[PDB]
Amino acid sequence: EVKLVESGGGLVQSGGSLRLSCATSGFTFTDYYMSWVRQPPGKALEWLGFIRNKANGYTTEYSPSVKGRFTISRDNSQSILYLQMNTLRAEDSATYYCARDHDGYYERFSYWGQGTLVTVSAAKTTPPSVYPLAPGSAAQTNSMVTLGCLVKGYFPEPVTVTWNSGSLSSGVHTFPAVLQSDLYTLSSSVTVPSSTWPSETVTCNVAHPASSTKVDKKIVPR
Amino acid sequence: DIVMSQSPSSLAVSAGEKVTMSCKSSQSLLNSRTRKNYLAWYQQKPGQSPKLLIYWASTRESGVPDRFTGSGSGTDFTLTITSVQAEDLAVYYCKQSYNLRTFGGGTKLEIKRADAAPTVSIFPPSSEQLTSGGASVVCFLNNFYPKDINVKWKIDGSERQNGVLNSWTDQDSKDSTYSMSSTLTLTKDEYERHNSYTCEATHKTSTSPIVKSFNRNEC
Ligand SMILES: C=CCO[C@]1(C(=O)O)C[C@@H](O)[C@@H](O)[C@@H]([C@H](O)CO[C@]2(C(=O)O)C[C@@H](O)[C@@H](O)[C@@H]([C@H](O)CO)O2)O1
Ligand SMILES: [Mg+2]
Ligand SMILES: [Zn+2]
Repeated sequence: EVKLVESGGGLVQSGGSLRLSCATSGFTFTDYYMSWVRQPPGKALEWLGFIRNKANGYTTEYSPSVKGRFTISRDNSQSILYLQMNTLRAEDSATYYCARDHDGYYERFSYWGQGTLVTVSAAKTTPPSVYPLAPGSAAQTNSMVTLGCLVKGYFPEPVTVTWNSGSLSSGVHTFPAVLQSDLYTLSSSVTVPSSTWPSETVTCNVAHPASSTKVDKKIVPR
Repeated sequence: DIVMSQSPSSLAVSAGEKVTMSCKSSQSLLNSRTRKNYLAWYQQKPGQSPKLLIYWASTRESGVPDRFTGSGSGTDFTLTITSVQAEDLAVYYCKQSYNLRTFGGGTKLEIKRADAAPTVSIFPPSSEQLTSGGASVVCFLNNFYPKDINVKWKIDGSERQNGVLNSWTDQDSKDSTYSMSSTLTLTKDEYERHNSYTCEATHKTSTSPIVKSFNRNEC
C-alpha cells in the first residue's frame, strides 16, 4: 500500500517560518520526483515545486510564486519529503499536499497525501467549547432521531468530529466551520433509529490539534 | 508560463446523463520526443485529496471507472463522463507537466436531482453552555434539494435576524441532497427574557414553512 502522510501544519504568524514533512512508504522513494501542491480554502490547486529523483541528482524546481522563499528537501534513508516555508503571509494559508510525481517515464501524480492545513494569522490558539445537542421537548417518536454536537469558538482550523469513534458514519453531517470575531464554530448532526437512543450510547469525538484538545461528549437525554 | 484554463466553472447534471468539460493550455502540450500530450485530469471529491483519473490526455488510470474518458490534443482537452453517478460530485482539475507543472482552475460538478423537502430539528442551549453565560440555539435542516432555502428565527413570535449564522454542507455523494445548520446565539440574560424559540424553514417544496419550536418553560 502506498502511503503519503503530511505533518507540520498549524498556526504561524505573518513573517514567520514553518517546515512541513511528508512521510512515505510502499514504493521505491528514490525512484520518484516528489511535488508539493497547495490549496487555499475553497480555491484551486497550485503547484509549488518538485525535487527530482536519484537519477536526476535530486535537484529542485519551484513555481515563480514561491521560488526564493520555499525550499524542498528529502531524506532518502527514511523516505521523508520536506517543505521549508519562509516569510509566510496570509496568502500562504492553505492545505499543503505532497504528491508522488515523475519516475523518469510516466507523466502523472499517482498518489497524494491527506494534506496539512497552514494558517497564517496573528490570532491566538483557542480551544473549542463542545456542547451536546439533544432534543428538547420534541416527540422523538418520529421513527428516526437526530442528535448533534456544537463545536464553538476555536482557532485555528481544523477540528475533527466523529461519532462513536467512527462506527457511526452513515447519517452524519458535519457542517463547515464559519469564522466570526476571530473564532470558528461548527456543528455536526447524526441521525439514528429511535430504538437505539438513548438505550444505546451516542458520543461525539472532537479533536482540535492546535490545542491538543480531545473531547468525548456523550449525548444524554434531557 | 503555461496558462491553464477550464470551462465551465460549474454545472449540474442529473444521474445517468453525460458530462462534458474542457481544458485549454496557452501552448501546445504535445511533446515532440514522445509524441504524447502531457495533460492529466484529477478528481477532488468534497473533503478529500485530489485523485488521478487520466494522464497523457487519454490514458485512464487503473481502478478508474470506464465512464471517464479523456480526449484532445495540443492546446485543447476534454473530460467526458458518461452515465454520471451521484458519487461523481467533485471538482475536476486538469494539469500540464510539459514544463514544470500547472493546474487549471477547476470545474465544479454538481448533481441535479428531484426536489426534496428538508427535515428540520431544533435544539435548546445545553446546561454546560448556559453555565458560562451563553445560549446557542441550533436548527438542522437536513437532506433537501435544491440548495436555496430560507430560515427565520422567531422569539416569542417576533422575527430576530441578528446573531444568526448559517452553514451549508457540500452536496451528499450518495443522495445528492444538501443540509444546512442555523445557529442563533444569545446571551443567557437575554435568553431568559423570552419563552418561545422557533426556527422556520421555507423551501420551494412547499408553500407551508416547516416550523420547529421549543419553550423554555418546558425544558
Ligand atoms: C532530454 C531528454 C531526457 O529524457 C529523460 C531521460 O532520458 O533521462 C526522460 C524524460 O522522461 C525526462 O525525465 C527527462 C528529464 O529528466 C526532464 O524531465 C522533466 C524535468 O524537468 O525534470 C520532468 C518531466 O516531467 C517533463 O516535464 C520533462 C520535459 O518533458 C522535458 O524533458 O522535464 O529525462
Ligand atoms: Mg444527508
Ligand atoms: Zn534546474
